[PDB]
Amino acid sequence: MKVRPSVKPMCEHCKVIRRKGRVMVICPANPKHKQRQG
Amino acid sequence: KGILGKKVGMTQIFTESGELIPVTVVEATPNVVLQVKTVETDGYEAIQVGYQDKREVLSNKPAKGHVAKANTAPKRFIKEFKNVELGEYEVGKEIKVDVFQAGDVVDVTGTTKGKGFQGAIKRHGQSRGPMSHGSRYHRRPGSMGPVAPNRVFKNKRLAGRMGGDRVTIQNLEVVKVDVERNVILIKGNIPGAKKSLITIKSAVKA
Amino acid sequence: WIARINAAARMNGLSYSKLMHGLKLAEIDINRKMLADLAVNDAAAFTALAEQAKDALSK
Amino acid sequence: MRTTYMAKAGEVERKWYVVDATDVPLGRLSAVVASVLRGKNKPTFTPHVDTGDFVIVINADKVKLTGKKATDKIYYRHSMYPGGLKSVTAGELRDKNSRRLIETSVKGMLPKNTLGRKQFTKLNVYGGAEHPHAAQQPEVLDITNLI
Amino acid sequence: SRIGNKVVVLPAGVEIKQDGNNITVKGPKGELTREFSSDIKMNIEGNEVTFIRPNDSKEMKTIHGTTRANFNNMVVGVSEGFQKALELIGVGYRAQVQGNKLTLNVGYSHPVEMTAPEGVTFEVPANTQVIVKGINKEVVGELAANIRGVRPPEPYKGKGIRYVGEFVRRKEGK
RNA sequence: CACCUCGAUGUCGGCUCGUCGCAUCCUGGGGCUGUAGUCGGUCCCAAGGGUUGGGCUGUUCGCCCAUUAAAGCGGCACGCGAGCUGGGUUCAGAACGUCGUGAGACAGUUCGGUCCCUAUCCGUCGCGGGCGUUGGAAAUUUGAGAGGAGCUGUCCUUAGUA
RNA sequence: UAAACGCUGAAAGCAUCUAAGUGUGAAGCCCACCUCAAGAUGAGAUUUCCCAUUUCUUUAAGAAAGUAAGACCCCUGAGAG
Ligand SMILES: [K+]
Ligand SMILES: [K+]
Ligand SMILES: [K+]
Ligand SMILES: [K+]
Ligand SMILES: [K+]
Ligand SMILES: [K+]
Ligand SMILES: [K+]
Ligand SMILES: [K+]
Ligand SMILES: [K+]
Ligand SMILES: [K+]
Ligand SMILES: [Mg+2]
Ligand SMILES: [Mg+2]
Ligand SMILES: [Mg+2]
Ligand SMILES: [Mg+2]
Ligand SMILES: [Mg+2]
Ligand SMILES: [Mg+2]
Ligand SMILES: [Mg+2]
Ligand SMILES: [Mg+2]
Ligand SMILES: [Mg+2]
Ligand SMILES: [Mg+2]
Ligand SMILES: [Mg+2]
Ligand SMILES: [Mg+2]
Ligand SMILES: [Zn+2]
Repeated sequence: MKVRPSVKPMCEHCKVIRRKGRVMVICPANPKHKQRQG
Repeated sequence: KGILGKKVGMTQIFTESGELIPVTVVEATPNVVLQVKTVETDGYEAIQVGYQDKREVLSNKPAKGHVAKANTAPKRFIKEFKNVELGEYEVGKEIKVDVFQAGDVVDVTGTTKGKGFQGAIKRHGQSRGPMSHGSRYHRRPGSMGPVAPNRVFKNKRLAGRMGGDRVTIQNLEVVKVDVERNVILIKGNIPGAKKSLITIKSAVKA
Repeated sequence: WIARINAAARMNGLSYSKLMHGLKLAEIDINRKMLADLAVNDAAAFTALAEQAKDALSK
Repeated sequence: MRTTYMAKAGEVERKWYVVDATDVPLGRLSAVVASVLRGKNKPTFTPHVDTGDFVIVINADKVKLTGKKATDKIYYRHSMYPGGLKSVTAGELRDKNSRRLIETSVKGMLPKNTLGRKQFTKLNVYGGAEHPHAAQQPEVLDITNLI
Repeated sequence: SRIGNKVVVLPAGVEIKQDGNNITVKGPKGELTREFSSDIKMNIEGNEVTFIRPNDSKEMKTIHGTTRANFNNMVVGVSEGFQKALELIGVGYRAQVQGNKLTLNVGYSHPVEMTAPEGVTFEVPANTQVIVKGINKEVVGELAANIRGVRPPEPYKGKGIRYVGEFVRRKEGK
């Protein structure tokens, strides 16, 4: 999990979502792309 | 399980295998259940237990009336035991040391010996100041706090009356039980001066 | 006086502000001291005043 | 002329009301309750004399907390010992000790003086719909339009 | 393209009992009951059921879809139930069931014993293949997830408990 | 910068006593890994507790020795001198280098050099008396609330197994 | 409960830990353990004891004077100070 202010998709598989009011990026392909805004 | 007794003193016992262990001798003349408290009448469950029969001239009409239900002489000590099975106790019932068996694990409650007015060094185990090198600070309680609050924070520990506190020692071992002499030998040492009241209960942690 | 008048007006189905606006519309000049006195002592008189105030508001 | 009426202690009759808190926002219930306890609803209101009526709040457990107040509104209290701060959420207070929830809300709204504390004593809060004060013959006080 | 609008049929002999809330579904597999929201309207035919929302608001769209999905899950569970298939992989990993107790040996110093609720059952066709079978999809998934979490798969060698067929990325550890 | 203090707000370091913040040193939970395992790296949650004994120097700092799970970083008048010390820095003596024609001085060193106060109030730690608690008494009690405690190593086994 | 991981699930036919619904999850928070604690003026509860006296004022929750149950003064002391 990368916790950073700027969360953006890193590859075509990355999907941007919001959980509990927080922006998050989830990638089924590369777990390195998992990001949370914080 | 629980009982009330008096701290007779300390000695030592040789266990099987010849190990030598210090024991506290606590006498408990059979206690008597003086009153049974219930949710219906008092809102909580407990049994009131009296111990150490008292001379009549030392008792009061209200106290004599209170113990009349149990049909016994006035008792010097009275205490409530909780976490017991009320169904097994009834007013006038006796409790003897045999309630415990050797090797039982118990909690022992007493009132610690009083030391009177004591300084911070003894009372709270604080460090002295240097005794030489020009020091004029030997047995004093340290700084009272920082400047900013313009006050002293609560719990800044200082000199005062030491001892006389209710202390419970946990997980003591019932080394032996002598029903004939109404004695319980408990491994270790327990709070309180000789002839003071002692409360034995089945260890809650167990 | 304003607080007491407000309580009385609420009991008569009105707020203090609406009562005073209605009284001004109806040309009533009775001041707050007299109004508070009526509310505490002459409830019927205060109710009559409130009725005229409400009628003026309706008109 | 100096004729303004001033109420006296004990001459004013204090009635008893029952207020149902079911699905009423905590603050709005408290505001109306505080006015009643102070006596702002009666023309005989006298600031330096207690003249308000008694309040019995029922169904305190069902008081309403809008928004996320159930978990985000925090009640703090300091024991006055260093680092002696304690907190409890409004939702937890409602579940476990709703009387405390309503009482704290109404204490905040009554005056902070001898008269205010005396008036606070006239409040009685009960989670649930039944109260032990039938002997006082309290009467229902609808607040649907008052909130 | 809308789950909430999409109709739900009633196969075999599944039956539905209505109420202000707490819609119940009964059939060969068992019974279920869910407290559906009071905003979505449910129309019932002899074999077809439809759900309607008051408007096209964000909230009504969301709840409409979810309620239809939940109701459909109740129907399908009562009809055929649900099953999660787990394939535990390891040199000496195995499982065995005594009634509603599933005991797992997955390399830990102690065996892991799990208990099913009444609405779910454990098959254990083989000592390495487990199947959680139940009527409630949520419970079925929850139990299967718990079993998998007992020892979730690892990438380097693939050991661990997996959902049968789930992709497990593997790192070429040296 | 010069807004309080020059009809005085005592200055470094140490000692005694701590308390708080978390931007976490250890311990706890977790994600990613260029994570095989043992170790780790990075980031996220976490302030409950713990977080050393010396050599040198007035020292803080720092280096070194030897340990530890760890040897955290900061604030509180760089916390704490009506609580202590007074080694350093600012008095009067003396001397060296240096500057000055000089008295003297530091762009520097060196040896020696007075640390007062009976606690009124609040605050803090203990202990009493009065009255209240709605008849007067003797005991036993519930717990609103509050404080305390909260750390951790190594070895054996599981297993020389994964 | 935190971070984190979910299950079911639409908005958004898919996907999705979240919106509704449901769960795991820390030496941390609330309990659990120890102690203080009804001046908790919101002054709580239980058991036991005493008994409705006398005199005068006044309808007074009046006043004073003997007492009961009980407590204390005083005296011998310590396990207390
Ligand atoms: K100055
Ligand atoms: K890590
Ligand atoms: K900490
Ligand atoms: K040194
Ligand atoms: K030195
Ligand atoms: K500090
Ligand atoms: K000094
Ligand atoms: K000072
Ligand atoms: K003062
Ligand atoms: K009391
Ligand atoms: Mg970037
Ligand atoms: Mg020392
Ligand atoms: Mg202040
Ligand atoms: Mg200027
Ligand atoms: Mg001055
Ligand atoms: Mg942090
Ligand atoms: Mg030496
Ligand atoms: Mg300082
Ligand atoms: Mg000072
Ligand atoms: Mg010269
Ligand atoms: Mg210089
Ligand atoms: Mg000398
Ligand atoms: Zn990606």
